[PDB]
Amino acid sequence: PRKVLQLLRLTRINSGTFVKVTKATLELLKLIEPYVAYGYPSYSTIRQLVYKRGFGKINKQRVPLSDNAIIEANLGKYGILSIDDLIHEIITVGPHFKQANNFLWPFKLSNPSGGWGVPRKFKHFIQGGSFGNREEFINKLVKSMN
Amino acid sequence: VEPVVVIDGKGHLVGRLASVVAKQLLNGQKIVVVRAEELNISGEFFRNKLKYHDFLRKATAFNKTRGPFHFRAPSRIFYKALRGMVSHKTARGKAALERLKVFEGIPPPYDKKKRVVVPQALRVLRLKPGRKYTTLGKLSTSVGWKYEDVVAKLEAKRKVSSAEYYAKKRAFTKKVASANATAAESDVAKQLAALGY
Amino acid sequence: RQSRRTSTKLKEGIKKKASAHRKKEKK
Amino acid sequence: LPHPKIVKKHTKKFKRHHSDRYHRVAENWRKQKGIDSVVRRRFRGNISQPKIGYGSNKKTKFLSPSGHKTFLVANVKDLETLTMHTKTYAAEIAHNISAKNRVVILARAKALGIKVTNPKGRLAL
Amino acid sequence: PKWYPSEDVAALKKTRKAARPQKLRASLVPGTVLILLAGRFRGKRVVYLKHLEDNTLLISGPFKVNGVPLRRVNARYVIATSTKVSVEGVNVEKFNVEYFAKEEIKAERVEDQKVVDKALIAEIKKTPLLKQYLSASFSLKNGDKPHMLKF
Amino acid sequence: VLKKNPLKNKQVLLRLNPYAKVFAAEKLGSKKA
Amino acid sequence: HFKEYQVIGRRLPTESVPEPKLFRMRIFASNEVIAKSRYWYFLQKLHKVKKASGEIVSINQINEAHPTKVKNFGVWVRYDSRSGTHNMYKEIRDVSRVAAVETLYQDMAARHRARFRSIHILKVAEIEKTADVKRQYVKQFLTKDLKFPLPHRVQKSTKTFSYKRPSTFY
Amino acid sequence: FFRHKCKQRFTKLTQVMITERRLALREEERHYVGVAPKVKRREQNRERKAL
Amino acid sequence: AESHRLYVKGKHLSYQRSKRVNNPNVSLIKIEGVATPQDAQFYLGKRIAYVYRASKEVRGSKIRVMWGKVTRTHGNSGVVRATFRNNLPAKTFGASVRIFLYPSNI
RNA sequence: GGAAUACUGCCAGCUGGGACUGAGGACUGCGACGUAAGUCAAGGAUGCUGGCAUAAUGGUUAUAUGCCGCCCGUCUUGAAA
RNA sequence: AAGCUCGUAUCAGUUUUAUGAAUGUAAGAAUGAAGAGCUUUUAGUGGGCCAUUUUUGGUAAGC
RNA sequence: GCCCUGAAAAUGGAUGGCGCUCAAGCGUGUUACCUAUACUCUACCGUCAGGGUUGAUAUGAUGCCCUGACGAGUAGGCAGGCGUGGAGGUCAGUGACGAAGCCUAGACCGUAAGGUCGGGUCGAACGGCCUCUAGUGCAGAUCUUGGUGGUAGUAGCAAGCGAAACCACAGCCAAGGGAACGGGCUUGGCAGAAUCAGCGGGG
Repeated sequence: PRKVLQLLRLTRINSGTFVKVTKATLELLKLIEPYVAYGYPSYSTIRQLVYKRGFGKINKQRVPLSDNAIIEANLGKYGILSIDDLIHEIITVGPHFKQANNFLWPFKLSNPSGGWGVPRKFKHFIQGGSFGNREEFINKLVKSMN
Repeated sequence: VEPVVVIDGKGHLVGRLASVVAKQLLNGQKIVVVRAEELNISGEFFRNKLKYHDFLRKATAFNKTRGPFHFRAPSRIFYKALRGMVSHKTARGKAALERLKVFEGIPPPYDKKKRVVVPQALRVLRLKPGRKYTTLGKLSTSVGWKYEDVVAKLEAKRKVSSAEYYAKKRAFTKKVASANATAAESDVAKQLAALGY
Repeated sequence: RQSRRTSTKLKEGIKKKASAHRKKEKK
Repeated sequence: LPHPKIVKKHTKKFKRHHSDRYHRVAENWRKQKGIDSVVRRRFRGNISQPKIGYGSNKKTKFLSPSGHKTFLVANVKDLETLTMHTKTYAAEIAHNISAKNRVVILARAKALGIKVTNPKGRLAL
Repeated sequence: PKWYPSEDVAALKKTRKAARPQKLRASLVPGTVLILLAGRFRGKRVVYLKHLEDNTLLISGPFKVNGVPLRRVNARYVIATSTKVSVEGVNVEKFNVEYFAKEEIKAERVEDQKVVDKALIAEIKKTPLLKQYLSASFSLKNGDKPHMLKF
Repeated sequence: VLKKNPLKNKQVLLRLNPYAKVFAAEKLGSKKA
Repeated sequence: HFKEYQVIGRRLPTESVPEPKLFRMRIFASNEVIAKSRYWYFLQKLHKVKKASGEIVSINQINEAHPTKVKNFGVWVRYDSRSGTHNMYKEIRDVSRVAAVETLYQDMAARHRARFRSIHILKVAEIEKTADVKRQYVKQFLTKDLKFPLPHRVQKSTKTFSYKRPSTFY
Repeated sequence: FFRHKCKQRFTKLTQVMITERRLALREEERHYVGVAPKVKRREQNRERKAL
Repeated sequence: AESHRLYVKGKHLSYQRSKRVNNPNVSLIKIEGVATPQDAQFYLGKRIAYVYRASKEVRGSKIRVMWGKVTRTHGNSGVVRATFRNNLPAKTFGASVRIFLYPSNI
């Protein structure tokens, strides 16, 4: 699993990313279950994620977003020209998704504002833990980790 | 608040009582506990009478005299109890059990001055009604304390000489509660009430 | 009287008894 | 100067381990080298060892409380190089310069406007 | 300004903070009774008159009541009590910041006292006990927990 | 030099996305059906 | 805390098998997802299926019909323990379907050490007429004009030092 | 560089015709005296003897 | 006449700690009568003075002071966090600290 | 039959209280507001005021309290020894 | 460590589909990485113990 | 399910202590709070990577910048410095108006190696910079020599005179500290300066 976490770019703990979901990845998320908390984002959260913790890879260099022209330049190749254009490509898993995702630098997320809820972080959510698929609930979490 | 909070065991639970009496010194709080002997506990008698002797045996080998000294007198019984949750040994500690004082009975100068209790620790109010519960007095005695009586007797005295007191007071008030009553209802008053008083 | 402290040789000599009960059940 | 507020980072002296117990072992810092040593392994409670993070803010480095860089002046020619940097350097008269010579370095520095870090050196009234 | 810079100091960046006028907390409406929390006149009841150009408040006791002159004071070092007086009879526009420079009491300053005070006393005399209320000192009494307290 | 964040600071939330002026004159979060 | 979830599932429609059987069950859970997770677990105990082989058709909450009325609740419960599993029935006088199963779960913990993973709730039903009530501690309140006291009332103090010496009448 | 750094030198040197400002308002009843450590004996070990 | 008190009388409990490692920068203060975090919010950011006599006279008064701010709450009891200029001495654990009423929000 | 109201979720809704921070150093940039002139919360703090020279303040050492801290080196062995 | 070619489509403790008797070969499959390969040489290294998971032999057990 | 029984001795004894009983115990649920060198953010240090910068920049292009990431470490590798004796060169260097050395409850600097200054003692030579060179940097080696302690005014001479062996450091119990390891640790019991005479008691 350690290998796999690296392939998602989930390096340090409390780091977060998006993933295109097919047959392939839905088997990966199975492997990394005990190590992650994954779920289905709203339009809203992304929007909150990207204006505050949204950063851009440019040759290397984690660049802060904070002006559209940046994305207009580096991603104008793929018909993305604003930040909301970027968001549009994340939420609706678009034809240039692999690129817009990869252009976004894997989110840095402060431990949750209110705490995790549970006493014990490492059980499957379903039995009063944190790890694995928490579907819609993820949005309550990420917004405390924003 | 108050500089000295003369407490009063009379129906408390050696533990609990303690604890709090404890914290309170640690947080700089001159206490003073009275009627130790009327302190209580939990459980039958023929227990505390164990959970003790055992304690008794203890003592030192090669030299019995140098070791866990088994105090009898209530006061102390309860002391311990407490000097047991206060890092005693360290300035801040000593600096406490410095602030403490635990008499059996209720000798002057405290006789003459209001006492009080510590909810969060009365038999009545914690022990599931009707359950075995020991009462120092016996429990001391049973194992050395030679006075239960003196206290006792040289007690009854106090109670007396007081109640007596009381009266004189109850008599007094009454008068007030009467004056105020009558000279109550005239303007001035009224007004107050409006505000509330 | 008996004690209620678990000495660590026992506290971990329980785990190493419990592990032996795991491999016993399988066979 | 309207200098930045000078952060000192670590004000205590970096003493050597055990320089307190033995009179032979000295207060001059030396790394510990035995692999059974706790200092070398930085266990809790044990003495702080000099690492590179304690390094001072490059803007404020060398700057003394006055907010001047120290600078040693031997004679009255050497002083007059700071003719242009009175706001930045402080003429430390050097320790061996005599009495009779000093009184002359003080004449100029007062006139030029150089803040001497060590006046009243050897000198009386 | 004529003297060319003998030393090389770099000039500041063009700083972007305009000074905006201070917005006072709701409770302060000119002609309010206040408690002073700090100063020579800590613990006094004192009347609010005018907010100022230096973000302070101009206040008098008045002086004939509790011995508080015409004074400036800071916004935070005051508790605003609900009791409001009539203040509209008072001319206050004479005093601004410059009224308070120093480069034994000035005979000019004492003349402005009595103009204000006599134009004020009148309005305090309307309400019962207020002349007495002002002359007294505010304090906390045992059992006054000031998170509970209403002012 | 410093990361001004949208969400808070309106002014940056107008440099990113000019639409949000239009999103606020129509209320848009508060929409009736 | 609990909510009741009406769930239906149908093992994804294959070729020549269009629209299968649809399995309706009312699940008490804390959230929609625990609910779903529980749903498949019960599916694996009724017959041979898996979570990937089927699909959650429709999962909808159910609110209690009249939650200003006091009903009596006859509950069937299968539960596992140290031994092999065994069927049960208890009774609960309550307000709501949901608060009933809730208060049952506390009792199932308190008496039999069994946790939420173990317990299947079989069927909860209101009992309309009395005399169908088979348990004494329920029948105990089904008497005309039940007037009783709560003696020995603990008054919880905030302050540590009380001067009155507290009396407990009611 | 020069064009300016000269203007600069010029100034500081001119604003050091402020020696006259030290030398008119002189008349200072102080003047530095050297302490030679021979003297700081003959005038320390001879008092102990006088006393 | 009896009172000149314009402050709330709290006690200095500890340094914020763990089981093991105390940081002496964060002094824990109990205040009088305050029971909740809610009641405490009021006191947040008022100036505290710890006051004490010393041996020697300094400015015509034997009576020295330290100053500091309530910064945030601590647990539920209303125990509150507090930072001073120079830290408070530890030898003063369980001593009285005068908590004031400026700066007002009220 | 008719409303509500909780619960879940949203707001590029409004209005407060507290702590920490102020990096950088002529101007360029992206903007916003204004009819324009301009102004601004827009590529990182400015403004006002108070305290001093028998200062202000800062330090050294001796202890005190709280909390932490097994005796350094070498040599084995799987580390403790 | 230096040199040479590249700077890439060079690969990966990863999943998938495809094709045979947990496991082999391919992808115009996914995700991740601008850190790869070819010369030439140059230090240090040959300690086990514990736990996990498959078994293999095991009687009072342990193992 | 909980409870008693469901055997274990022998220096006093441990849910860690005190203590706890509608718990401070057991089962479960809900919230609130406490805190790590973990995570977030800002500053700072350094390193790496990417760059800007000349008809020359209001500072040595071996400068002065801009952006971003990163920071455990033994053997081992690579690099930048700090110090000592002597050599060449230089500062028309310092210096009896006190060189060097030595102290110092003194000041400043530098992450540090170290460098600087004041005060005191002192008495004749010495320092920075650029390069050279080497008998060049100490905590240990039952190190070598020299000097001095405790032991001790003790054993001792078959009131005076007067050693040596030895010496990391101290020496209270009880329990726990997994590894025939308890002496410093954890939890307790406790503990009042100062000293003489026994046992033949343990290590």
